[PDB]
Amino acid sequence: VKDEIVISSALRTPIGAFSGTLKDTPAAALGAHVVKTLLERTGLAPERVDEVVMGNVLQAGNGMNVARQVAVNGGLPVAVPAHTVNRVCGSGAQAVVTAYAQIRSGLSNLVIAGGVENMDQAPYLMPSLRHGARMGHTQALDALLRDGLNDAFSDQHSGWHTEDLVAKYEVSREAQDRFAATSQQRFAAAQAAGWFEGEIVPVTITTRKGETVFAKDEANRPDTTEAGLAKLRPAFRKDGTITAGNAPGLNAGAAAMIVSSHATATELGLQPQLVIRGIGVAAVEPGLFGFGPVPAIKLALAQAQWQVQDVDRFEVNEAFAAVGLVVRDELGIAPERFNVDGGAIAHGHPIGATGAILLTKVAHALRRTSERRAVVSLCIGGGQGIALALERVKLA
Amino acid sequence: VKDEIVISSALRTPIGAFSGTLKDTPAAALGAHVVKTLLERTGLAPERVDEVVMGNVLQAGNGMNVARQVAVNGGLPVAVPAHTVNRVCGSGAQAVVTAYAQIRSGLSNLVIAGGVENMDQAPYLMPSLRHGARMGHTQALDALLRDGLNDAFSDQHSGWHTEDLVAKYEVSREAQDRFAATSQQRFAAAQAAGWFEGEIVPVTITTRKGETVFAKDEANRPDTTEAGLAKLRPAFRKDGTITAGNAPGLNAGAAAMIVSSHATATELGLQPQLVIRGIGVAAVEPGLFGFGPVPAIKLALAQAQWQVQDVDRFEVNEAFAAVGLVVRDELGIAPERFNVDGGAIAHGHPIGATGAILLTKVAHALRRTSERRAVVSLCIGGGQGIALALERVKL
Amino acid sequence: VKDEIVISSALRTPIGAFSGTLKDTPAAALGAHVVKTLLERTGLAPERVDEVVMGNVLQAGNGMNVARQVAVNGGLPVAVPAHTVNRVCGSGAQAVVTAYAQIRSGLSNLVIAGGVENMDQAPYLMPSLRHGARMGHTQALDALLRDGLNDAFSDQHSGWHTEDLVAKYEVSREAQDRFAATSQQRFAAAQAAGWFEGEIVPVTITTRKGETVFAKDEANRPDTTEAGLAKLRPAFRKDGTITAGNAPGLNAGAAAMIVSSHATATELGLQPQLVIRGIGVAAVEPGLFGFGPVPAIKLALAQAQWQVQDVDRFEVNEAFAAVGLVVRDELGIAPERFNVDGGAIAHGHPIGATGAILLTKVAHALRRTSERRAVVSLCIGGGQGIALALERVKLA
Amino acid sequence: VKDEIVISSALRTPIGAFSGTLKDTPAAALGAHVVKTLLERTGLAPERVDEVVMGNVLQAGNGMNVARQVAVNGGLPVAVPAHTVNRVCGSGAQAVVTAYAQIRSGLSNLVIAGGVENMDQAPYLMPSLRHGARMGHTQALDALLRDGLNDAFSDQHSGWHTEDLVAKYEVSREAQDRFAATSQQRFAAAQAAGWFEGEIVPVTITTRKGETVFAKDEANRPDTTEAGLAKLRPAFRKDGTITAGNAPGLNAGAAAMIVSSHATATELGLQPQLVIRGIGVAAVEPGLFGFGPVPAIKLALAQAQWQVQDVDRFEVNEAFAAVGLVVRDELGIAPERFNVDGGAIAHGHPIGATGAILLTKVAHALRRTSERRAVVSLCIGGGQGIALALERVKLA
Ligand SMILES: */C=C\C#CC#C/C=C/C[C@@H](O)[C@H](O)CCCCC(=O)O
Ligand SMILES: */C=C\C#CC#C/C=C/C[C@@H](O)[C@H](O)CCCCC(=O)O
Ligand SMILES: */C=C\C#CC#C/C=C/C[C@@H](O)[C@H](O)CCCCC(=O)O
Ligand SMILES: */C=C\C#CC#C/C=C/C[C@@H](O)[C@H](O)CCCCC(=O)O
Repeated sequence: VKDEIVISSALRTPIGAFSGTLKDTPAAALGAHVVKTLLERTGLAPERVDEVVMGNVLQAGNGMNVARQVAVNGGLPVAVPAHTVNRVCGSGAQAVVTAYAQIRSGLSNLVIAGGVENMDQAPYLMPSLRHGARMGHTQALDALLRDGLNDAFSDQHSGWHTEDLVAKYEVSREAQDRFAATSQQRFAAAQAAGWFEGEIVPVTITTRKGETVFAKDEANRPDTTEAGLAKLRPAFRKDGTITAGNAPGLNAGAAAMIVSSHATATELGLQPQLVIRGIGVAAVEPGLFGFGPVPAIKLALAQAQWQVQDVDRFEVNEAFAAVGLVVRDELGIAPERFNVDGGAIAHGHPIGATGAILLTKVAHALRRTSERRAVVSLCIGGGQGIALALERVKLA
Repeated sequence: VKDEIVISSALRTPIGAFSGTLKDTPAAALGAHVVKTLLERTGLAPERVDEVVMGNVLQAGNGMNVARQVAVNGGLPVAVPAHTVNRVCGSGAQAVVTAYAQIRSGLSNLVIAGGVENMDQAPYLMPSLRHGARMGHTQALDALLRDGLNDAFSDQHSGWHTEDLVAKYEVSREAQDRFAATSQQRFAAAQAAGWFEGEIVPVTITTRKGETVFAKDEANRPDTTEAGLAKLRPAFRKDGTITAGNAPGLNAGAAAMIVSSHATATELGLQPQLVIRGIGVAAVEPGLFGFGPVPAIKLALAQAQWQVQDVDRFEVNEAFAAVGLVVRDELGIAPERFNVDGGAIAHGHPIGATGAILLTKVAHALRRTSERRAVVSLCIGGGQGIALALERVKL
Repeated sequence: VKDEIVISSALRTPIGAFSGTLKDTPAAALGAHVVKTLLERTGLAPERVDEVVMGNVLQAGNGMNVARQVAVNGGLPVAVPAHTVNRVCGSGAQAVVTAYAQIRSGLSNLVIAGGVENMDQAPYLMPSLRHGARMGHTQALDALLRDGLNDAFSDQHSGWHTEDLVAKYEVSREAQDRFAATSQQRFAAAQAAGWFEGEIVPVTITTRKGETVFAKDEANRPDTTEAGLAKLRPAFRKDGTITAGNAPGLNAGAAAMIVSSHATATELGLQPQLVIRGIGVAAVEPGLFGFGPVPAIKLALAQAQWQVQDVDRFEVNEAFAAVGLVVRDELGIAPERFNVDGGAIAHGHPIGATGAILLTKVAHALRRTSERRAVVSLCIGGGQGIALALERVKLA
Repeated sequence: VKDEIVISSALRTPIGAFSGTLKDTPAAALGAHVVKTLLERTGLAPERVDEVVMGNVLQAGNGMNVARQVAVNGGLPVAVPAHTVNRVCGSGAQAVVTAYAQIRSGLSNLVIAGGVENMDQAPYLMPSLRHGARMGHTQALDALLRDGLNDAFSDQHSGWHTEDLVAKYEVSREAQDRFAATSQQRFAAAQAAGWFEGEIVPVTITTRKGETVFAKDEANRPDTTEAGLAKLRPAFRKDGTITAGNAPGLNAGAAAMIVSSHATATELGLQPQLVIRGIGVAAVEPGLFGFGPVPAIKLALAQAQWQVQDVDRFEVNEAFAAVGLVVRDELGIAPERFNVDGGAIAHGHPIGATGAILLTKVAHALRRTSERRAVVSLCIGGGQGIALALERVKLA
């Protein structure tokens, strides 16, 4: 058990809205700020960090190796190596899985793992500029669609594919809007109660006329109602059910945490928040966007030797309200135990950071509630799912 | 021995030149072709593949998750998960290290790992197109520079930084050109002897006029001489030493291999080529581009409990001739044991595939020569190094 | 006197600000709207229009032959030919000079002449996209700079060259700012008195949420003060004097008028506004941006057999406050007779339309004041000037 | 005879192929070279040049006022004014008409008129780059299509519209290919006989390894046969008749000449080549691309008091073989008098220069053959036509 792998000091920036407060702040700078703050608050000797692993999906234009920028600009010694992982919308949780594997295999003793993303900062791409278009009009591609949200096999948006999940599982528009309004209401009430203050580190943004201290999530809509959501038009198919109100936005943020054995965390005076009891990574047909969390959660629960009913809360990414409903109802999870404090429809989905954001949220929620067992899971894009089974570590 | 981690069936495409035969073939398609060929030749049951891990540096414009495209278009079942790693010029070796860690930690039993890159296919980037340039001229950035070759902290080319390595270690232009000419001569003789045929899988490219069967490396320059290299102008600093002739090109290629325990490989009827005996990952100041292999090799050798003199061959990426000379000389390696069959100055440096290409090269060279111990190492970009200590597995 | 060449029915749109009300309305559409309104108000038989000539500088992206689009989309019969002229910032006056030449040479009897511009609608240019950039970063050029405001020989902005005019004529910063503040004051007072209502035709702009009727100039800055202008930084040279406050903006608009002999105008029931008594086109060194009006005015006055002191008002384009001061003081024009109702620093400089706008302003101002003699003149860019000497025609 | 308007010293570059020898040489540099050579060969006193007028269609990216660049870099004194005209594919002939109107109206006494174009050098346009694309892919437009070859009302290529002319006049594919093969054969034989050497001025192109002297037209295909043309696929409509072999290419070149009264040319020691006896400019429905030369020719002939049978040769631009056939057969012109030495299918169509190239060709051909009367005409784009009726002037 001393060899159990634990997460300590999980922290996140607030999440920016599209064209919002973080629109001019690169993803790697958001990560560097979290890492700098984590080092400050823990007092961890920076030389005890063996590697930095960061998730980031839209690497275009972010410069050589985002994770190395996070590490060096986060103030770690230049001797700390770093690399960037991409499992699309699961990347921030993949970074933690990568850290687990490096610790259990003996390659590292302590890793800073997390993820970063800023969708406004994703550039446009000009595939014909290197060797020429020659004659005739040519296209400039939005990288957030080409590398992040469109399926690589069909070139259709993930939301377009999710309409086929909607049809297969008969998920009504009204159920999606009810779930979305509930996510907004749960999130706003938790935010108002101060429940996210412990996990959020403020970022100071410098502008022309001055400075903004960005300290609280800004992308949520607390006035959302089922009635207002029913006014909206479908976003991905003319006859569809998915709208801008029952899907997350295009967001920016970062989160990071310390991954180590429990023995190492105790030795260094850290306070572990969660032990990783199981990991699942699964894949399905790419067109079946949204279902991957079901087999991945089953794998993670098998490794943990837990059943669904043993779990106090599930935190499953709300890539679309439809995905949350399908996963919840396929696994038979109680609605009061699913995305308890709201999810990405409210707070935003900064794709390569969201898995780390969900781990951070669970670390702090279990501390507050004294719940013992949680599962974090995300659909990937391209037909994959990732899940972690997590248990609270008591305060020593 | 059961749980030693081994590499089996390492294979690679030939390496394309800049603006060359592979210029219209995406990196993910190159990887898919190697993986399809690997599955066909080994007869490995596709359901035994637990994950595909691919290195790729210039992910811009390649579509969602290059590794998943490699896996699915390589013909693996959609149930095989996949993810893409980026440790810059070490990414293809990082994929193998990631596979090692997944197997030793129990997350996987068998992984297909490798790397892919196509520098011609890297797009240009327009940072001001989303929200507008408003007024005044604006820049379109070459992604291969912004995301691959320029340092992220200084925005200078890696070759500009390597001039400071050259100055610190007093690496003469004459020695850089001697090393580059030797790499071309060694590679040309090995290619003519057929020494790369076993590791290469041909790729058929469909063009306007018909089909080209691309079957052998095309980027080397057998016309290279030291006298010719001495005439070239410096590429990165006015009074510099690094030129287009003592640096590799901007290349395309892919390589992949099976990583598993030795017991799993024997059970499934594979023929292991190499056992991973040590892994080193190190970092230094970003400005000291090129030195990273020295500490990384020392880490890998310490894990293997080998000394430099025990190693039959070192395969260290020739990111510039100057880097090869510094690493060789600082570790005291004999020149006949350093990049024995030539290196990237001759064959090319498709950045995210090169580490997997070098592992492939060593797997086949140790089989041919019966040498026992090798080290593969690459500098990263950004001040890092990766190294693996590798031992031949008998037939 | 029957064969004298006259201007009738001069009209203009209001002038839009940069990123303002006309930002989505192409220059050719602005011209079409003026031409359609001119035809409706005059009742001119459309078959009597022999040609349409329009000035336009930033032709990039406007589609084949802007003048033909203005004519056809303005409702003229397809049998009316049309062509587009470019003498940079003098293009809208050049269109009238071209019309004069076609009528006096017998090629035409009646021409609709004017100019159009919309600086927001100027695209960016990618010179390397056709045949490729190959390797290394490449530039996307702002067409308004490449084709409109930068000198073609030096690639420096016209405002950079004007700093040498400032140094040659010892034009103080304080005098430039006084001239700019006075232009704003004169314009704001004339606008409030209703003096621009007769020349302006409103344009209705359709948007997502509805419609805007754009009916009055929007680019002026009536709360400009000399003290506020003194705080601004130089725009073109570190140690310069020209700023954003003593130069016009980047504007959009159109203007058009009928040009014919006097006999033809009377025959067709038009009411001539001005007779063209002299035309001057001159050129000087490109680096001497701003001086061209001086020799051009002298040529136009020589043709008209007038002296400077015979002229009731000069309307000289305020490309920069410094140009207005140099031209006024070199010719010895009384300040109360120079840009009497304000100029482009206040109302805007939609480059290819401005010459037609100034002719329109003078036609209406002389009608209102009963002044007899005026001169319109503009510097061009590239070291040229254009001028017309104009006399009021009494009502029939 | 005194005040008749004459053309002297007409000269042209050779015409470059698309992606050919002139691909790196701006249009304005081609014109400056012709003007410099014209001044050197005639010995004309540069102070006697009153204006430079140049046609140019694809002005995007060519810098401020192409005609002023031609004049200044051609070595004329900076005191010579200049402006650029755009009547699409008739621009180079429009520059001569503009010069005629300025001389007859008394604005000028001697003008250098011509046209320039380089289609390789036309840039791509990015309409969304100024104010952003926000989200989603966006288009980069080829300026040669947007501003030169596509109709401004339909956005279809001029060749697509010409398929309707083909259908209206029942112009068979076999006839189009016969006309195109004959144009190639006539051009190749005339070129081999040396008949274009007198009008061409060589251009020296500086390249990597050294210098190329470009001295002869390169875009023609002397091996063209009717049987080879029959194999080609239609270029503009799937069921079409127009192919890359019965249409011109995308070419580069320049041409210029001196325009003055006959008395002025004699006074200055020039040798007039042609007198302008009639000018016609006509317009028709835009969709009837290609028919415009018919009414324009009729107007020019009426001005000259000539009929078709009085004309020794017609030089009508081969915008497509179909256009040449329709114009020839509607006017009843003898086939051996229509495009006698070949036309643009063979030599190329550098759009803004072609009208000036055709005038140059006729000036030299009439001198060689002692023919007396010729007509030059071009379709415009957008449903217009321009024509000039021209008579040889004897040597003094
Ligand atoms: C791994 C994968 C995934 C995914 C996803 C998703 C979310 C899509 C929402 C996005 O399309 C949203 O509707 C955009 C609204 C932007 C509106 C604006 O321009 O402000
Ligand atoms: C991880 C890092 C790295 C690195 C490196 C490198 C190689 C650079 C060589 C490249 O600059 C080469 O000189 C380009 C020549 C291209 C010439 C052409 O346009 O054909
Ligand atoms: C023929 C020639 C000319 C000319 C001229 C001019 C005016 C230049 C003013 C322009 O540079 C102005 O300062 C631009 C301000 C725009 C600020 C914004 O982004 O809103
Ligand atoms: C004013 C008007 C007009 C016109 C016109 C025209 C000519 C079009 C020929 C062009 O479309 C040709 O097909 C282009 C071939 C280029 C092929 C290549 O890429 O090399």
